[PDB]
Amino acid sequence: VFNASDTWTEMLIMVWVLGMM
Amino acid sequence: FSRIAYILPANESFGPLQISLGRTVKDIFKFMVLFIMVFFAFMIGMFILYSYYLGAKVNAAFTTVEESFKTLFWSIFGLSEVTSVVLKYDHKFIENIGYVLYGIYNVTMVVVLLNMLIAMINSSYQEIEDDSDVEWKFARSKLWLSYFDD
Amino acid sequence: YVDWLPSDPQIISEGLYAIAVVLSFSRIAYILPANESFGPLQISLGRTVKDIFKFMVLFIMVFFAFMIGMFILYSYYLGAKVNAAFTTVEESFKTLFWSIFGLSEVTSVVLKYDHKFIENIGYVLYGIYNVTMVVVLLNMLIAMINSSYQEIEDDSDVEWKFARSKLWLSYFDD
Repeated sequence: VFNASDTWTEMLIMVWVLGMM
Repeated sequence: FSRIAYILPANESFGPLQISLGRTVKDIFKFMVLFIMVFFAFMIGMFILYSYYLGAKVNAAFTTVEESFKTLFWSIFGLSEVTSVVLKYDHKFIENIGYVLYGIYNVTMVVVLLNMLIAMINSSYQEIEDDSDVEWKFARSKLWLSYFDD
Repeated sequence: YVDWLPSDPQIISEGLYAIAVVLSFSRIAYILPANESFGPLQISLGRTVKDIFKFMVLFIMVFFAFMIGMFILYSYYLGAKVNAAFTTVEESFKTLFWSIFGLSEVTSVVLKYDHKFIENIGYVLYGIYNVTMVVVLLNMLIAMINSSYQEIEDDSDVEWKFARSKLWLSYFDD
């Protein structure tokens, strides 16, 4: 949600979903 | 004007009405909590989808969070229109994504939640019977018992 | 190297991102039944979904049946109706889906060429679809759900206990 409204956040979300997988 | 409920249950043919009203309100509280959960879930996705279209839709739709709340609230009653999904830039892919998302929200949320509510209310009714008179008597007892002391 | 497109991977990325967001926000059902006042709710929800699956299959059967006829009726009217209605299959799906909720309009049947006969045929067909499908299928669904409820009673606590048991039993081993 924080990334939704107005680079680091993108990579953090990617790392989180990689951990889920 | 809504505060009249104090002097309503003293009468005969109106007590059980009020009592079952309160009962069903207390029951549908939890269904309201789950429905706002799914509402939030759909509305965040809908605000992220059309976040980068300022002035590209037909109507003033899906531009800010306040407008998303407006449309997703007023569509529960059939008062909002489907034309709130059409675009002006071609981008046919995003257009189909939005049609699909809006439709699936509509069907799922509205239909399944309504049928759950009514079937579970008939459930919660069919188990408790014949004591509505008792509950109305208890309420009316509290009512004209509070007038004695001072 | 130096010193807005029709089909760009950026828009596709955003569009898939939206579906992924909605799915992850819907994934909260794992940590829902652990609480007290919320288990039986989820359990009856799953039960009614599994029940209405078959009603959905029959409803899409009749939907297909009506929509093929409606696409054959106005197949030879390209630019003759009032609105952009009943011209291609995608548009037929659109109107027949969005009329289930009262969001589609009746003016999606009026023509511009006179052909009064085909106009009445279309009004009759659209009306009879509306009445039959919507009303009879909804009343069947609700009466049969109250049926499937009235036979099974007092074990909702049991089912919620079984679900919650699976839930915090999966946390022990590893």
